[PDB]
This record gives sequence, structure tokens and C-alpha cells, in this order.
Amino acid sequence: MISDTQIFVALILALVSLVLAIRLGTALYQ
Amino acid sequence: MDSNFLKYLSTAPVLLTVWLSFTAGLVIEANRFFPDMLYFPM
Amino acid sequence: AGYSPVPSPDNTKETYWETKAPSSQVLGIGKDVSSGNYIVASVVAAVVGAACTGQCIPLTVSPNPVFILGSFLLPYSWALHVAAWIQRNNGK
Amino acid sequence: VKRGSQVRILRKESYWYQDVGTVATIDTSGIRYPVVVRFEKVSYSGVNTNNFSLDEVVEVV
Amino acid sequence: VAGLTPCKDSKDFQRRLDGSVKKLKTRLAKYEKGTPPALALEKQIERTQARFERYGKAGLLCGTDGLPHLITDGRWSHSGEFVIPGLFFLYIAGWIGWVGRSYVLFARESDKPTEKEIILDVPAALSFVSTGFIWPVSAFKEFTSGNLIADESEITVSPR
Amino acid sequence: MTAAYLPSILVPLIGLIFPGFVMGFAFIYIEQE
Amino acid sequence: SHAVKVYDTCIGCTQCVRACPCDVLEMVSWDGCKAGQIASAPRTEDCIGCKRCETACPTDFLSVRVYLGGETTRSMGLAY
Amino acid sequence: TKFPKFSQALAQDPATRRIWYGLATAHDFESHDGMTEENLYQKIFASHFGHLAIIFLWTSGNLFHVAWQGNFEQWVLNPLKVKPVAHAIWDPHFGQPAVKAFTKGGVFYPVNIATSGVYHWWYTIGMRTNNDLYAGSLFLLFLSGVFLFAGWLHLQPKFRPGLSWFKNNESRLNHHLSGLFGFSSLAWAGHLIHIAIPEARGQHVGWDNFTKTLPHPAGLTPFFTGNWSLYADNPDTANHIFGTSEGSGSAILTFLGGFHPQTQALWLTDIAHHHLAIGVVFIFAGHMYRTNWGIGHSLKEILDAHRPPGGRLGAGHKGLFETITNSLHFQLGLALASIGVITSLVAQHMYALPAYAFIAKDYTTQAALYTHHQYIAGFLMVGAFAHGAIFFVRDYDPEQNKNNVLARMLEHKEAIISHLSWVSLFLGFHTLGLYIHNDVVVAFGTPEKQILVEPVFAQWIQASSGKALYGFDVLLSSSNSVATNASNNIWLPGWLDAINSGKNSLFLPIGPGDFLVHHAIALGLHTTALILVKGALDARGSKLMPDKKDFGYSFPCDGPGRGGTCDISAWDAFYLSMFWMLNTIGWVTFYWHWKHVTIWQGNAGQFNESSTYIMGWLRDYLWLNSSPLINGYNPFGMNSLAVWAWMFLFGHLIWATGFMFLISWRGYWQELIETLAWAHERTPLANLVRWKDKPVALSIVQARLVGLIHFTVGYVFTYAAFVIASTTGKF
Amino acid sequence: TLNLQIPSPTFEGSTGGWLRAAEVEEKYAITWTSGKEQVFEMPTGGAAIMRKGENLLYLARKEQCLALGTQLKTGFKITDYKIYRIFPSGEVQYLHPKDGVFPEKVNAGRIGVGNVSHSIGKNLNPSQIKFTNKSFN
Ligand code: CLA
Ligand code: CLA
Ligand code: CLA
Ligand code: CLA
Ligand code: CLA
Ligand code: CLA
Ligand SMILES: CC1=CCCC(C)(C)[C@H]1/C=C/C(C)=C/C=C/C(C)=C/C=C/C=C(C)/C=C/C=C(C)/C=C/C1=C(C)CCCC1(C)C
Ligand SMILES: CC1=CCCC(C)(C)[C@H]1/C=C/C(C)=C/C=C/C(C)=C/C=C/C=C(C)/C=C/C=C(C)/C=C/C1=C(C)CCCC1(C)C
Repeated sequence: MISDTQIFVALILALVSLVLAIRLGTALYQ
Repeated sequence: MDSNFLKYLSTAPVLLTVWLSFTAGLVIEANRFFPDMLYFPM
Repeated sequence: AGYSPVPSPDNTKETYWETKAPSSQVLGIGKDVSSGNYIVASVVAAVVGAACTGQCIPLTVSPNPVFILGSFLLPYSWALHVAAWIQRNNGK
Repeated sequence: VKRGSQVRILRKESYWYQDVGTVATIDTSGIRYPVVVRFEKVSYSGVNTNNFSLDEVVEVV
Repeated sequence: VAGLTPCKDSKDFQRRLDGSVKKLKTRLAKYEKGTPPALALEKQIERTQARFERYGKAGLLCGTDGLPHLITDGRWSHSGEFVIPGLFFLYIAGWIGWVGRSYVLFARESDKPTEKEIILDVPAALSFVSTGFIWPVSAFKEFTSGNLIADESEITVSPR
Repeated sequence: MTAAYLPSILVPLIGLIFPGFVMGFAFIYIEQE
Repeated sequence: SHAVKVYDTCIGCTQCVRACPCDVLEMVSWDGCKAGQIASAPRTEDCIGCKRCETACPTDFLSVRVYLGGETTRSMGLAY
Repeated sequence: TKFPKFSQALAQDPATRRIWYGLATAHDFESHDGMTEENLYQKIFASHFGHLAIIFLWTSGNLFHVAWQGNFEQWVLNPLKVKPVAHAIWDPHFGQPAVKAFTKGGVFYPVNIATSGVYHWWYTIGMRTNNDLYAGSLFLLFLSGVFLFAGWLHLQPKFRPGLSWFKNNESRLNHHLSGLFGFSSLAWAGHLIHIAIPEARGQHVGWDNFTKTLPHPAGLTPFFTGNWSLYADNPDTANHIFGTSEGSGSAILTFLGGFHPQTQALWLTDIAHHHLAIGVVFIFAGHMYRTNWGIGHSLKEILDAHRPPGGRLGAGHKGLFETITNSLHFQLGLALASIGVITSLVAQHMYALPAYAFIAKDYTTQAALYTHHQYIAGFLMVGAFAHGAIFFVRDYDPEQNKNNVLARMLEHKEAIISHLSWVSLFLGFHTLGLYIHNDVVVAFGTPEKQILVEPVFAQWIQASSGKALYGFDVLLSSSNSVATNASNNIWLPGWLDAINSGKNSLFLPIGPGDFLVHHAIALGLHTTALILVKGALDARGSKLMPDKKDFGYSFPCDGPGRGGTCDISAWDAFYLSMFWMLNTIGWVTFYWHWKHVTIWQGNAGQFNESSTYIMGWLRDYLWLNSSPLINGYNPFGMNSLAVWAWMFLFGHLIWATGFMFLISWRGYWQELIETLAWAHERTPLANLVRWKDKPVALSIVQARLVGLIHFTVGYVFTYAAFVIASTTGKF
Repeated sequence: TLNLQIPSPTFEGSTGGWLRAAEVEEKYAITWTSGKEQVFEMPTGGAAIMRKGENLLYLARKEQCLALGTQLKTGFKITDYKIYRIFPSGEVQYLHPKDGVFPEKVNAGRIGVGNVSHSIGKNLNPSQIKFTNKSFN
């Protein structure tokens, strides 16, 4: 019932969150 | 009796063993003559 | 000793007391109220709160808002009588 | 506090804090901790004697 | 009666008695009459029956499991279950503690307290043991005279 | 290319490649002057 | 390395110096005790932290204290 | 090296201790090199943002997997018969038998059956389709991104908060009580009224429909007219099929009390009213403290003013304002203790009063949730006490706390610890003695000689709440009581129906076994508290080490000097309290699981009779219920419980491994590793390779921690496997 | 100074001797004069025979060197043992009898390091030395 397009949108949001997580990790590491 | 032997009997482990054996005998005889006392009879 | 100073709200006074009664700054907006005023307020609040509570003890499906509001005077009367004491022993 | 006198210890780090000992000697030379106090109770390290200052000992009645 | 039924009129209690007696009788059936095993098993049966009868008459309450339950709330109808036994304990325990403390002080004021504590002075120990029978009034007398509680400034304490 | 292939495509990654690369990089970082 | 410190409760008994498996403690001159000597810790970089000095100390709580700090080869006693 | 960038003392270590301690001290910011208070607070703020993002991502992953590989849509049809599947299994190690054994839930691929209850939770909320779950997961991914961005932003130079802002107690308290708690619960009530209840009555309400769909036929006129009772008229009938319009009502707010008949859970209207009421209460509570305007209180003023004139508390609460505001460990301890109490309450109340539809009949889910939350509660309580001890070591200022309540606690710590030890010994001696007495008499075949004490106090409390099973006739069991007459026409009918039916876990009947296990729990709580309180109070010093605060919180020891000083730290007090906390929660969860298993199979007499001696627990609970689990796989085949059997043995293994670190200590291993290093250096063809960090044995504190972690993992995994597998194999 | 030509106590060899860390970081040495040929115990393990005259020995740890020195001082009556530390550069250093006299007896010239002017009870609190450069002394 969950389509591949839906899963791809979820993956894109996950990638955005990963980029933001890397940014936060760097800022905290400083 | 030798005073040294009496002191040896007065030593802590001997007295503890004798006293606790006496207490165990007291409890055992109490349970032998008045057994199964789960309550104070009233 | 290197801790930053602790921020407190504006107009924060010293309320610590080892006297017989607090300094009447503990009562805030009611610091200038009279001890007799507090006594009468406490008695009236106790009576009204008890009456409004009794009017609602067998709570129905449609309780009266005014009785609900007035029932909150019984707890209020306690504070009022405590204040009366404080204000009586602070000189007023 | 004199020699052969009962003194209660007032040093907080001491094993004998608020405990009584007997003064064995008081050295008037001018050292930091002149008085010497002997105790019946042994400490954890096994020593029953110590050196105290005059402000860390109070005579008992 | 509190929340349960009297044990004297409980089918569960009767069933438990019957089961115990039947187990003993089955064990007895394989032994010749008058032999030590038969006599021992018959005495066991008699003891079981006496125990169950005494429990029934004691007024004990029994639950659905068929076993007596104790009501240790303060009810005077069930004092014999916890309170009076508890009073007997407290008496004996206070006796023991009072005499032990007395002997500790006695040995403290001796030439060699440690020697008196490892090798006892049993005459004085028996003296204190005898004294222990009025320990409640003696202990309260000590407390009021101030010989029991030590002052805060005379007890060693660690630094904060 | 359906979503049913994603488990087979990813589990080996997340379970062998990501741990291997993370371990190698962390090793290089911790042992580094 | 570990931080070894000496306090005025020192009586100059020297047992702390004699108990040290390394050579970290030495006796120096002083006027605050009858013996006229006080312990000092000049070679604290060789300390291993065994606290033998602490064990061989007769004053009510120790006049010599070892505070275990950063670990080095000598502190860890690594012959390799 | 530059691994522990926050500690040169570790960066300069030539051994593996550098790596280990850099791992274990990464989050102790206060101890880091050149750490200022502002940097500390700002880093904590950003770390909180990251933690919230992690939580959102975790819940989003749950929702996404249930939407993608789940059977939610076919579970909402027959929730009492369909098993909820958590996620699909793709393990290249499975054989065909394993794939077939795990292919369940009505799906056609191996799956895991959820034990978290998320299915019931979401169904109750109003989720019906997989698209709803997918949208929720998308929103939670977006929220995680937003919070990560917020954390990054608030580390920027022009956005980093100041300490005058971090220490602003009144504004934070007002906002957390009013908005975070109050308005949040008000919004939950709004959700329950606009979506959950219509969805439970078969009317779909969503973003495309909620602006045109009235939650109540009267609209908001009853609210804005003062005729609020119109929102309670016409509740759902007793024959309401949850999720359908058959038997539904129109009420949105009520106080029926008790449980919905079909779902066997609390009324959704009751939940909505609960949340609305607590929301307005919290909004009122959030207006207490002073802010940029003149109204309100000041916590400093209140604390300083509260000193009983009798002087039995000394200076009262003077200085506590500064102490708490300047000590993050004091705040951490308070928060951890409160959250631990609340999660225990969550566990205790959520099994007695289920709130989700059909959750009560998911036996494995209920046991899993209860065990989960009790273990979390115990962890949180241990942490609260550990951080109280850390506060005493690090942040305590005696001159500031001159003769206030805290200083008085430290003053009579000896009395506190001695009385706690006495009560612990009291409880232990007598509870264990009664258990052994019962064991011996039952063993000799005289169970009638057991000491079985009826928990008359707890039974009296139950009767007061309205349980007629025991004959007490106190407050609500009494039909002529003022308590009964006051609530007879609001909630008492439904509440009595719920309490006096044996179909639920609400106020389960109790007996002497419950009495004994309760006193065992009391012993456990008191002994864990003893260890933790002693650690906290002796953290600053003792007669053995009267200068412990100089050495800190988690130093290894003070040497064999004064007769031996092993485990002389507050950290070591925590380390032992963690064994005791694992023991107490084990007792609690054993009691819960056995009682509920016996009730579920209907043989409550088994518990009532065997709970009175320890052989009963060992035989009729562990030995009896371990059969399906240990048969998960056997020489004759395997089933889905094979994973739980494997995890059972895994827990046993890691537990026994932790025993290694806890019993064997450092010197032996350091003298063994020396020989190993010699061998490597003198082995040809392997001396070509050389370690860059000198291989050393584990430190004393490190070994204690590692053994504790292994012990805890074994504990938790073993009991998780046992509980879930036994429940799933029995029902 | 250290003379690297002093003979050694005719040891038979062992696996407890120094390792690559001795060649890379630090290698300690001990020299002592013996009146006769006795048998002593190596701090690393095993027996060795000391020579009549001067004996030089190499070890990996100052603790091993000082344990050997203590054995010589107590078991035997040799107290002229000197300890050195050698780096790969060859920069021999002199350590044990630093001032020519053992530390157990006071000697004029030493400067007190690590001495504090109060008892341990007068140490400050970590709360008082928090977020500051003060020392707990
Ligand atoms: C969680 C992640 C994970 C994954 C995805 C796999 C996957 C696999 N394991 Mg398992 N394994 C894991 C964890 C995992 N393992 C762990 C934690 C352990 C330790 C207990 C093991 C221990 C283990 C053993 C002992 C064995 C496997 C085997 C297998 C294989 C399944 C059976 C088969 O017929 O393949 C086999 C058929 C093949 C054609 C194998 C092709 C594999 C290619 C070459 C992989 C590519 C490697 C890649 C280039 C390395 C990159 C390195 C980089 C990260 C630095 C498969 C490759 C079996 C096997 O045959 O492994 C080789 C096997 O004997 N595993
Ligand atoms: C939200 C609450 C909270 C917060 C903010 C903190 C914050 C802090 N705690 Mg902690 N603490 C908490 C809860 C909290 N704690 C709880 C609940 C407990 C009780 C268990 C403790 C007990 C505790 C102690 C006893 C100590 C701290 C310490 C600290 C400080 C240093 C943290 C550190 O060293 O990280 C540690 C870094 C880690 C990476 C942790 C590694 C170990 C964890 C537990 C993982 C083990 C599980 C394993 C990986 C799972 C395997 C799975 C299996 C299937 C294979 C820091 C201020 C230390 C400190 O500085 O004290 C002064 C300290 O000594 N805390
Ligand atoms: C056959 C049954 C039985 C058995 C085998 C025991 C065995 C024990 N009881 Mg006892 N106990 C029993 C029945 C039994 N009890 C009953 C029925 C009650 C209810 C009244 C108690 C109430 C009780 C208490 C209140 C205490 C014990 C304690 C103990 C233990 C130590 C006793 C001791 O050292 O005495 C030797 C005596 C001393 C060392 C002197 C000091 C202690 C005693 C008990 C003081 C008595 C007088 C004092 C004024 C009482 C104040 C009580 C109040 C604070 C509640 C011991 C394992 C003690 C314990 O567990 O301590 C950790 C303890 O304090 N028991
Ligand atoms: C934190 C929540 C979470 C968890 C525990 C899991 C767990 C799992 N996912 Mg993943 N997954 C998640 C969120 C999560 N997912 C989300 C939000 C999505 C939508 C984008 C997906 C999409 C997804 C797919 C499409 C697949 C999995 C699969 C899996 C399984 C193997 C791991 C894998 O391939 O990951 C791969 C994951 C990704 C490529 C993207 C999601 C990565 C998340 C967001 C990382 C979150 C990290 C966390 C917040 C913090 C880490 C803490 C740190 C201490 C390690 C495993 C059951 C595979 C499988 O075999 O399932 C049966 C599979 O095919 N997941
Ligand atoms: C209305 C305004 C507002 C709001 C909404 C928040 C919200 C928040 N602030 Mg706060 N904050 C505010 C004003 C506000 N703040 C102000 C004015 C200041 C400056 C004076 C601060 C200063 C501040 C700081 C310094 C910090 C926060 C933090 C937080 C977060 C706390 C952690 C959390 O999410 O707990 C969630 C808690 C709840 C949802 C409610 C309480 C939970 C209890 C247990 C009830 C449980 C409910 C229910 C039964 C659970 C079941 C649900 C389901 C599973 C069935 C949270 C997002 C912390 C953070 O994480 O920052 C990122 C933090 O460090 N705030
Ligand atoms: C089953 C194992 C076990 C037992 C019996 C105990 C017992 C105890 N622990 Mg615990 N403890 C355990 C495991 C256990 N611990 C483990 C694994 C750890 C982790 C290291 C700890 C860590 C720990 C700490 C840190 C502390 C305790 C404390 C206690 C006491 C709690 C109060 C109590 O129950 O008193 C009742 C006493 C008992 C249940 C034991 C009595 C045993 C028998 C029945 C007595 C009769 C003896 C008999 C006559 C001897 C005959 C034999 C002879 C001929 C040789 C008590 C001494 C606390 C304490 O000391 O409080 C005072 C405390 O601070 N424990
Ligand atoms: C799907 C699709 C559609 C068409 C185009 C496109 C090429 C994009 C194509 C491909 C997309 C691809 C390959 C997407 C890949 C998805 C990926 C890599 C998803 C992974 C997401 C991972 C996430 C969140 C991780 C979150 C981790 C967090 C918070 C960690 C927290 C933290 C920790 C643990 C330590 C301290 C720092 C911090 C940040 C607080
Ligand atoms: C309201 C109601 C309903 C039904 C009838 C009933 C009579 C029950 C009635 C009353 C209920 C009441 C009064 C309930 C009482 C519950 C209470 C008081 C719960 C409190 C639990 C306390 C806990 C965990 C305390 C934990 C303390 C900790 C970590 C302390 C740590 C600390 C240490 C060690 C050093 C200093 C710093 C710090 C953080 C403070």
C-alpha cells in the first residue's frame, strides 16, 4: 500500500535530517 | 578445676557454642512437648 | 565561586525571617492589609466556601459555576487566617 | 591542657574527633603541633598516638 | 470472618486433613502391625489429627486454599496470632540487648576490656543475665537519668 | 526497482559496509598525531 | 603524572621515604617538627601510585597524599 | 594523540586506557579542558536538541516500518485475532525452516510480532490506514530535521543563549507548566475530540475534513453559552463496536468512569475530559511565577521565607535557590527521581487501567510494557541518586548552605544511614525467615503450619475504593456512606462495575503471597536506598577517607593502607546499588508476571498457594513457564520462539561473562598481558606488526563498569526473552 | 658519570629482561661494588652471580633497579649502588643517590617540593575551586 514514491520521499527527508545531524555534530564537536 | 581450663571454657567460641546448644535444646524440647504452636492460645 | 550570578525577578526582596512572624513582605500585594481585614476575610471565605461546597457535595451533571467558584474560598480562608496571624504579630 | 590530662579532639579529619585522649607531652619548642595525645582506641592505620595543636584539643571535666 | 471463613468449618481444611491422613495410612499399609515403622506412622497420624483439631478450635481463619491465615492488624480477637507473640519476642530481645550492653560497660571499666570480651567473666555475665528481667524499667531509668543517650559533641563523626 | 529490493540492498550495507568504514575511520582518528 | 603532596602534620619519621619503591620522596630540613625534617616530593614524575608512602604514615590521616592523575609509561609501570 | 580532544591527560596516555577513558568521559563536560559555564550550558542545550531529534527519528522509524512492512490495515478489522507485526526480517543466515517459522501475521515474508503496543495505541488515537502512519512518520522526520537545525543554530555566535537566560527559573517554569504541559494536554484533548472519537465512531476526520466536520452537533454554542453539560449527553452505548458507528453516542466530554465494555479500556470521552481539565489546571499553575510584569512569585523569596519558627529545620530553605540554580547535578537528580516515580506510576496504572482498545487482551504486550517501564524506573532512580552524590562531591557549598535542610541532612547522615540499615535488616531477616519457615513446613508436608498473613491493609484500601470481595463496608463498598452518596451520580456506577468484575486487572485480589512479596519489594527498595543514600552522604568524606571530595566521585580506591579501601567511592556505591536495583526490579516483575499469568490461565489458586514459599516460585513459575521458551528450538525442529531461546542463552552468557570482570581484578590480567606483549614482540613474522597503543589491562573502575554492563545486559535480555517467549507460548 | 665498561653479574639469560621499549624510550642501569662473588636474585626473575668488584646491570624500570638496590642493601651489605637512566640519544642521567646521600636522611641543599602549609582538613572544596584556577590547597 505504501508506494515506492512515498518511500523515496521518506528517504529524501531522512537524508536532509542526516545532513543537519552532521552539521550539529560538527558544531557540538567544536 | 584448673583456672586455666576454666578460662578456656570461658573463651568466646566455647561459651557461644554451649549457650546456643542450650537454646536449641530449649526450643527443641518446647516444640517436642508443645508442637505445632502457630499461635498463642487465646 | 566562579558560578554566574543567579538572575531573580524584579523587585525581589529578602523574606528570610528568624523573628516571631515574617516581615509582611511575604504577603505581597496584601502586605498593607489590616489584621482585622484578614480576620473578617478568612471568616467570610470559610463560611461561603463551606456553604458552596455543601451545595455541590452530591455533585450533579450540571453544577453551578458560581458555587464551584465560591467553593475555592475554603482553601483561600486558610491562607487568609495565616496572614491574619502574620499581620497581627508584625504590629498590625 | 597539661601532661596527663584528658582532652577531647576537635580536628575533623581525625579518627578521634570528639573523642577523649590522654596528653602524654606538650613540647614548648614552638613546633606546629606540640601536644601529643595517646588514645586507647586504635585508628584504622593501627596508631594510638598523634600530635595535635592546642586549638584542636579541649580539656574535659 | 474478617474476609475469610473459620477454619473449623472449612471443606478445604477438612480435605487437607483427609489427604494428610490418607498419605500416612498408605505409607502405614506396607508395614506389619506393632513394628517400629507402624508405631511411628500411627503416631504421625495422631499428631496430624491433633494439630488439625487444635487449629480448628483455636478460632483461626482459613482461606480458599484451606490453610490458616493470620490477621495481624491489631484486632483483639486475633491478638494471639501476632501481638502477644510479638510482645514475648520484644521482652526476650530487650532482655538480651540490655544484658549485653551492661556487660559491654562492665568490660569497658576493666583492666583489659578486650580480654574480657574474648575470654568472658561468666560470673558477671550471669549477674547481668539475671538483671535482664526488668529491662524495660531499667532501660527507661537509664534514659531519664541520661546514662543511655550520649551527647552529640561526645560521639565521633566523619567530616562533612 | 521496487521497495521489496531495499532490504536486500541495504541490510548488507548497514551491517557490513557502514560498520567497516566507521571502524576504519575511527581507528585512523583515534590513532593519529 | 600523580600529584604527591606533604602537609605540616609531618613528624619527620621518614618511613614514607623508606617505603617508596621508586625514589620520589626525600627528607629536607624543617622547623615545624621535633625531628627538624619534612618529606618532599621532587621526583613526582617517577611516582607509580602504589600509596606505600601513604601506608607508612603514622599521623592521624596522612601527612603525605597521592592524588592519582594522568597516566604515563612510568606511572603505569610498563616495562614494555 | 588528539583523540580525547577534551583531555590532554588522556591524549598523552601511551596505552589503550586513553581510548577507553575518552569513550567513557566524552559527555562529562564539566571535567573537560578549559570548560566555561557558558560553553557548558550551550553545549548541553545543543545536545538536548540532538537528543530530541533522535527520539523523533526513532518514533518515525517505528511508524514507517509498521506502515511499510506492517499489517495495520488488516489488524484494525479483527484486532483481537490478528497478531501485530513490527517489521520484516531479512537475515541471510536464516534457513528455510526459520523463514517458514517466522512467516506469520497474515503476511508472506518473515516478520517480527510487535510487543510494544504501538498498534493499539495508534488505533485508539485514530489511525486507520497505512497512509496515516506514513504521514505521521513524514511529520516526525520533518520535526527531527527542525530540531537538529535548532540545535545547530543555537550554537552560532549571535544565537548562543546567555547564562542569565539559562538560569531564568521563573519564565522557564511558567512556560513549561502552561504551554509544554498545559496547552499541550489541551491540544491533546482537541485531537481526541476532533479525530480520535469520530474515528472511534466510524466517521473519518482529517485535515481535508476537520474544518467542516463538527465534533458535536451543537458546535461550540454549549461552550460559549455556559451549558457545558450538553457535551456529556448521549455517551457511547455499552454495545458500541469501537471504530464503527453502531452503538455510538454524540458526547465529547464525560466522566462515566470505568472501562468501555467491548474495548475493555477507558472511555475516550473520559480521556478527552481528563486532558482538557489537566490542561486548564496546568495553564493556571503556569501563571504563578514572576516574569517581565509585576504579578507572580519569586522562588528565592518563597524558599527564604519558608522556615518553621520552631527552628526544627534550622535556616529552613535559605540558599537552596542558589544551590539548585548553580548545580546542574541537583536539577538532574530531582528530574531523574521525579521521572522515575512517574514511569513507575505509568507502569502501575497502565496495567490496572488500560487506556488503549484491546490492549488488555494482548498479554505479551502488557507484560512487556510493564517490565520495560519498571526497569526504566529503576534505572532513573539509580541515576537520580548517583547525580545527587555527584552534586555533593562537586557543587555543594557548605558556607552557602549554612545550617539549612541540606546541611542538616549531612549533619545527621549517621542517624539516617544507621536507621536505614536497621530497617533493611529488619525487613530482610523477617521476610526471608517467613519464606524459609513456609518452605520447611511445606517440605515436611505440613503446609497448614505456614505463616500466611492476610494483607488486610491493602484489602481495606481496595474495599474503600469499592471492592466488595472482602467484607469491610468502608467507604465505597458501603452503599450508605457519604463517599458513595457524593459520587453516586458521576462516576461511581461505572467505577464499581469495573472494580467488582474479575475480568480486569483493576485492584487484583491479594493474599498472603502478595503480602510476602510486597515485603520483599519493601526490603529491596530500602536496601537500594540504603546503598545510594550512604554513597551520597559519605561522598564528601568518611572516617576512613575524610578528604574524599578532593579525590572526586569515581576514583578507584585509596590503597591497602588503612586496612583496605576497596570500593570507597560514591561511584562504587552506585555500582553496588545497580545490583540491588536489578534484584528489586526482578522481584517486582516476577511478581507481576506470575500473578497475571496465573490469572490469565484462570488458575489463580496456583499463585495463591505456591507464592508462599520459594520452591513455589522456582517450580511453578520459572521451571514451569520456561518450557516453551527452551523448546523454541530442539533436535526435532524449531519455531518462532527460537530467537527468544537464543536470546535467553545469550543473556545467560553475558551475565556470566560480567561475573568475570566483577570477581577477577586487575593485577592478574596486567601480569598476563605483560607476557602476551613479550610473546608478540619475540614472535617472528608477527613482530613485523607493532601496537601503537601499549596494550594494558583494564583499570579498576573500568573493570567494575564493564562487569556491571555485562551483568545488566544479561539480566535484561534473559528476562525479556523469558517474559515474551513464555507469554507467547502459553497464550 | 657512568662507565659503560663495567662487567656484568654473569647472568645466564631470561625472558624477563628489557624489551624494545628500552631501546626506544628509556633503559635504566645500576652499578655497584661487591666484596666477593655472591648469588643474588634478579628483579626480573632467576639467580645471578655478582662479581668481585664493580658490576653493571641493565633493567627496564627504575622500580626494578631500586628493588635490586634494596636487595643489595638489606640481604647483602652493599650500599654504593648508583642508578642511571639512558635514552637512545645516549644521554645518561643520574638518579638514585641524587645528592650522593640516600633520601632517607636529611641533607643540606634540598628544596622542599609539594609541601603544604596546613593540614588536609583545610583543603578547599571543588565547589569553591570550580570555574576558577584556584587550587584545592
Ligand atoms: C549484520 C550484517 C551481516 C550480513 C549482511 C552478513 C552476511 C553474510 N554472512 Mg554473516 N556475519 C555477521 C553479520 C552479517 N553477515 C556477523 C556479525 C558475524 C559474526 C558472528 C557473521 C558471521 C558469519 C559467518 C561465520 C559466515 C557468515 C556468512 C554470511 C553470508 C550468508 C550466507 C551465505 O551463503 O553467504 C555466502 C556466500 C557468498 C557468495 C559470500 C559472498 C560475500 C561477499 C564477498 C561480500 C563482500 C565483502 C566486501 C567487499 C567487504 C568490504 C570491506 C569494507 C567494509 C572495509 C553473508 C555474506 C557465511 C559466509 O559464507 O560468509 C562468507 C559464513 O560462513 N557470517
Ligand atoms: C538524562 C539524564 C542524564 C544525564 C543528562 C546525565 C549526564 C551525565 N552522567 Mg549520567 N546517569 C544517568 C542519567 C543521566 N546522566 C542515569 C539514569 C544514571 C544511572 C544509570 C547515570 C549514572 C551516572 C554515573 C554513575 C555517572 C554519570 C556521569 C554523567 C556525566 C558524564 C557522562 C559520561 O561519562 O558519559 C558516558 C559515556 C558513554 C558513551 C556511556 C557508555 C556506557 C553506556 C551505559 C552503554 C552500555 C550499553 C551497551 C552499549 C549496550 C549493548 C547492547 C547489546 C545488545 C550488545 C554526565 C553529566 C558520570 C560523571 O561524570 O559523574 C561525575 C558518572 O560517573 N551518570
Ligand atoms: C520466632 C520468631 C522470630 C525470630 C526467629 C526472630 C529473629 C530476629 N528478630 Mg524478631 N521479631 C519477631 C519474631 C522473631 N524474630 C516478632 C513476632 C516480632 C514482632 C514484635 C519481632 C520484632 C522484631 C524487631 C522489632 C527486631 C527483631 C529483630 C530480630 C533479629 C535480631 C534480634 C536480636 O538481635 O535480638 C537481640 C537483641 C538486641 C540486639 C537488642 C536490640 C534489638 C531489640 C529487638 C530491641 C528490643 C526492645 C526495643 C525497645 C524495641 C523497640 C521496637 C520499635 C523501634 C519498633 C532476629 C533475626 C531485630 C532486627 O531485625 O534488627 C535488624 C529487630 O530490631 N524482631
Ligand atoms: C531510528 C529508527 C529506525 C530503526 C531502528 C530502523 C531499523 C531498521 N531499518 Mg530503517 N528506516 C527508518 C528508521 C529506522 N529504521 C526510517 C525513518 C526510514 C524511512 C526513510 C527507514 C527506512 C528503511 C528501509 C527502506 C529499510 C529499512 C531497514 C531497516 C532494518 C535494517 C537497517 C537498515 O537497513 O537501515 C537503513 C535505513 C536507512 C537507509 C534510512 C533510515 C535511517 C535512520 C533515519 C537512522 C536513524 C539513526 C538514529 C536516529 C540515531 C542513531 C543512534 C546512534 C547511537 C547509532 C532495521 C529493522 C531495511 C530492512 O531490511 O528492513 C526490514 C530496509 O529495507 N529502514
Ligand atoms: C511554551 C513554551 C515552551 C515550550 C513548548 C518548551 C518546550 C521545551 N523546552 Mg523549554 N523553554 C521555554 C519555553 C518553552 N519550552 C522558555 C521560555 C525557556 C527560557 C526561559 C526555555 C528554556 C529551555 C531550556 C534551557 C531547555 C528547554 C527544553 C525544552 C524541551 C524539554 C524536553 C521535552 O521535549 O520534554 C517533553 C515533555 C513533555 C511533552 C511534557 C512532560 C512529560 C511528562 C512526563 C508527561 C507525560 C505525558 C504523557 C502521559 C506521555 C505519553 C505519550 C504517549 C507515548 C502515549 C521542550 C521541547 C530542553 C531541551 O530539550 O531543549 C532542546 C532544554 O534544555 N527549554
Ligand atoms: C542472596 C544473596 C544476598 C544476601 C542474603 C544479602 C544480604 C544482605 N545484603 Mg546484600 N548483596 C548481594 C547479595 C545478597 N545480600 C549482592 C550480590 C550484592 C552486590 C555486591 C550485595 C550488595 C550489598 C550491599 C552494598 C549492601 C547489602 C546489604 C545487605 C543486607 C540487606 C538487609 C537484609 O536483608 O538483612 C537481612 C539479612 C539477611 C537476609 C542475611 C541473613 C542470612 C541468614 C538467614 C542468617 C542466619 C545465619 C545462620 C545462623 C548461619 C549458620 C551457618 C554457620 C554454622 C556457618 C544483608 C546483610 C546492605 C547492608 O549491609 O545493610 C545492613 C548493604 O549495604 N548487600
Ligand atoms: C530517494 C531518492 C529519490 C530521488 C533522488 C535521490 C537521489 C535523493 C534518491 C536517493 C536518496 C538517498 C540515497 C537517500 C539516502 C538516505 C540516507 C543516507 C538516510 C539516512 C539518514 C540518517 C539519519 C537521519 C541519521 C540521524 C542521526 C542523528 C540525528 C544522530 C545524532 C547525533 C549523534 C548520534 C552524535 C552527536 C551528534 C548528533 C547529530 C546529535
Ligand atoms: C494523593 C493521594 C491519593 C490516594 C491516597 C493517598 C494517601 C495515597 C494520597 C497521598 C499520597 C501521597 C502523599 C504520596 C506521597 C508520595 C511521595 C512523597 C513520593 C516521594 C518520593 C520521593 C523520592 C523518589 C525521592 C528521591 C530522592 C532523591 C533521588 C534525592 C536525590 C538527591 C540527593 C541524594 C542529594 C541531594 C540532591 C538530591 C537530588 C535531592
